[PDB]
Amino acid sequence: KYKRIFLVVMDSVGIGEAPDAEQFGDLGSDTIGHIAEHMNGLQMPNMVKLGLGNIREMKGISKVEKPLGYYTKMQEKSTGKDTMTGHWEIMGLYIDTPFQVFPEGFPKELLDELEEKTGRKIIGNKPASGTEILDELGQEQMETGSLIVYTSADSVLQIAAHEEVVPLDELYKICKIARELTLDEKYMVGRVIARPFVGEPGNFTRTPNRHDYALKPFGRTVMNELKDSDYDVIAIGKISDIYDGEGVTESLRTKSNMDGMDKLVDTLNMDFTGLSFLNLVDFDALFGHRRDPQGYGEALQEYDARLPEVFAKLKEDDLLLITADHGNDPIHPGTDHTREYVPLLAYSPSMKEGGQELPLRQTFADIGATVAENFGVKMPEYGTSFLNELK
Ligand SMILES: [Mn+2]
Ligand SMILES: [Mn+2]
Repeated sequence: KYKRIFLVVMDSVGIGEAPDAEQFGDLGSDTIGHIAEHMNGLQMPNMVKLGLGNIREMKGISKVEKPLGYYTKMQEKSTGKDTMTGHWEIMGLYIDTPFQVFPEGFPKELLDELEEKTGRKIIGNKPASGTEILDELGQEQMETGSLIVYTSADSVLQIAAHEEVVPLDELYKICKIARELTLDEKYMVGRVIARPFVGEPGNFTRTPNRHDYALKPFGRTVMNELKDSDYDVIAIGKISDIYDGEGVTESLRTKSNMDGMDKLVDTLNMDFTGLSFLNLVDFDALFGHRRDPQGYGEALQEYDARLPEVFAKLKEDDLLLITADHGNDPIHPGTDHTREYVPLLAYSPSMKEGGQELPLRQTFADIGATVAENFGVKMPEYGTSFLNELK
């Protein structure tokens, strides 16, 4: 049916609280809706043309009589609302065990065991930017040989040490220890990150010697199946990292949302057969977690303005899928993601009559099931394809 599928995850761009939002303390959450209200009307005319307002009408986002493609929202079935859970579900899995975040730092039980296994004390133990934590604790780390352990708003455990105090190979081994300790549901972290730095007090800089220790998806994904069947799987942005490279044939790293759209355009220009899969992370990383609705709105408007060029490049046998992985409502309390429905837009220029409303997707895995059916690869255990509906 389709030679190429272009899948775009607008990271954290949720479309209103899910039925189980209360389980997470996420009642009232509405990412796009609250941004629209803050912007006094979001300017997203191209998403509107695709049918975004037909899913839900929000300030500045109204329904259209003839949407370019098909539209609906998706409900998350997996236990957690983190990025890995969302993406793993999108590609055909079901994840019972959520990844955890640590707004007050890591539990004493974990750090005590890390201290025992490394013969070093742990300092910091809080959310912080790389720069902030080095300014505060970099000197102490140097003087003592303690390990700086910190986190972000996401499911990460970061370990900073001066390269002349803890040599790279030693820091990597420490991170591997930390990775094994954090394969535990009491404190399951998405990735352990080595954060080596150099310099002197008041002038510390992190080195390009960072290493990541991620968990692989809890199952063979639709990406695995595509790769194993000799299809192209082109990962753009954080996609390769999120899946620990599983099922990825080529990875295109990006530096911003606009760079991600440039790479999407690059893949439109490529002759491939299979999947081009983009994550636009700025929404989540720069605006959602920082609870910055203005910046979030601006980012959404910048993204929307790039879309007509994508529309112009799509072929008759190309499918464009636009969705999200969870919410991250920039006016919600705290710094965590929000449990929300995610929008789904499915567009191909071969839809000569435009689109219609699809039935609500009961799991994100419906995307994976649709991709798998299209390319004739092994169907995921979870998910219901909407491929036949796109006609
Ligand atoms: Mn995410
Ligand atoms: Mn996040």
